[PDB]
Amino acid sequence: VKNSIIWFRKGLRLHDNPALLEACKDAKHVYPVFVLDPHFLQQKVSVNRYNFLLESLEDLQRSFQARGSRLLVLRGKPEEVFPRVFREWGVTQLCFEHDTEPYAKVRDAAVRRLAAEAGVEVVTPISHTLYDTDMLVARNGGAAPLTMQSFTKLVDRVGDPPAPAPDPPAAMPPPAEDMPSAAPAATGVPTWQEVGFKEPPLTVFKGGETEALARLEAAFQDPKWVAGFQKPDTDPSAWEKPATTVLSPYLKFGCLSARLFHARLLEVYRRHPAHSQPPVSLRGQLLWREFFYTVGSTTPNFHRMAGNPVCKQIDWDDNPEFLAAWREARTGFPWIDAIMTQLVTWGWMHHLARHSVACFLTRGDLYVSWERGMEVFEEHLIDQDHYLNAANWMWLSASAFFSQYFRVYSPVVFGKKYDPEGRFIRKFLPVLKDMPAKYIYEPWTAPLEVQRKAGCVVGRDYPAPIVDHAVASKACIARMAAAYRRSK
Ligand SMILES: Cc1cc2nc3c(=O)[nH]c(=O)nc-3n(C[C@H](O)[C@H](O)[C@H](O)COP(=O)(O)OP(=O)(O)OC[C@H]3O[C@@H](n4cnc5c(N)ncnc54)[C@H](O)[C@@H]3O)c2cc1C
Ligand SMILES: [Cl-]
Repeated sequence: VKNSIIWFRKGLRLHDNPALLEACKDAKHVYPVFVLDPHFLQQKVSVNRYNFLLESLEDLQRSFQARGSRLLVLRGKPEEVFPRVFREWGVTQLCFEHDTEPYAKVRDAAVRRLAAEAGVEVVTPISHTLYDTDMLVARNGGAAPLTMQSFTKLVDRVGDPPAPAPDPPAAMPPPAEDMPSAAPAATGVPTWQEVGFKEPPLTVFKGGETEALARLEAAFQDPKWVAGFQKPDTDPSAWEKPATTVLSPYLKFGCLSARLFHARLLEVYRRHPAHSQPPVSLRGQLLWREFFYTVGSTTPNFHRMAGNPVCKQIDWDDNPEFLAAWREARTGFPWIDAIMTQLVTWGWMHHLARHSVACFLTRGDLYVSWERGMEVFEEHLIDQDHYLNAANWMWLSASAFFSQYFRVYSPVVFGKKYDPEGRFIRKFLPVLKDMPAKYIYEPWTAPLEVQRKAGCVVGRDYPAPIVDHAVASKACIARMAAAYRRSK
């Protein structure tokens, strides 16, 4: 008989899941498993993203119960849990979605060896990315493209991505009862207070495949907005109704299928001939994700500066004071401090909002390494993706892909062109709520008489700007110009 396990790591969804489909076929029992490490908070992880995963597990649990099944959240390390349940459950097949992250390769290669000794067939279809990334590299001549222009020419030569896999059956083969390691008391979906966190999450985006599909249909309700989407023209200050899809946390965890997203976009494009093209279109946004996955999975030390052959070696400053002020949203620039407050409360910011704080920390003002800023985003971003966070931090620091280090965003003017009244600043920095709009971006320029009436005296309620932007930017550009010469 066939008893199989569908191991969830990414791909927390039932739609477009070829690993689930293979696990249920001709199977008498199916064991849906997520492997949790209860000592994860003991070694980095804000409660905003960890609860987003827990909410995603509760969504899989309810979807499995409605099909006569149950989600099994096992505790411990994978290599120490699977050899036990392989024999206990009589497993003959193990299926999980292929991942290309560094820890994933060394982890899944060990689980494959443990399954081989147990006589367990391993099936690992590709469904997290649009394409087989190793196939794109093979078709390009054995090397990943380093420009988006060439990458777009490659995927259009390859053709369309595979269509989304059909939905699973209405009822699924259930796990065998009275199995000890599958007891409900030891295989439940925990909450955030149970895993060590002591402060509740404040993010407004709830996890789960159902929330992913609900936000998907929300974006596609205006088909002309989807067809004419241009990423650089979106508004970073819009928070009540974000100017972009806000599907990044659901794509990172696999709550939403990228191949379903791409398939729905083509349906619109076929009925809208003047639709936008890459790299500014919505489809182009998915190809940016596919671009960085293709390069990141083929570049050693892609998350570091040293040993990274694609990254430029720049003499960044070791400045804890500048990092601590930038990390704690006390820079003195309301536009920057507000985006860093949205980071720690929501775990998500608009793409150009991340441009402002990444440029300010790296090549624009403080000249701190992008690795330090990536570590901060890794803690708070609910969409933190190993290959996307690193690639865009290297982009913004002009260390890879992007080299126009003369383009420096102003922490004063960049937000003014979208939000002159500064409602984005007043929302996330309520201390500046009563400041007139003339000084909302430069409160230190307000007269003392006005600062006292707003309840916001600079230096007492809101800090003074840590640096003069005109002085700091002129120094960073010169240091980058020296580095870009030293780099030959
Ligand atoms: C410093 C910095 C760090 C970043 N770290 C991450 C990260 O860890 N995880 C992450 O998902 N994105 C990251 N990005 C990219 C980008 O800011 C977000 O992907 C985007 O803002 C998410 O909003 P959205 O889902 O509405 O995107 P949309 O504009 O609606 O795009 C849809 C999808 O396309 C993908 N996408 C969009 N822009 C990019 C991009 N520039 N690079 C790669 N994929 C993209 C995402 O999967 C996103 O869900 C980072 C950007 C910066 C500047
Ligand atoms: Cl600007």
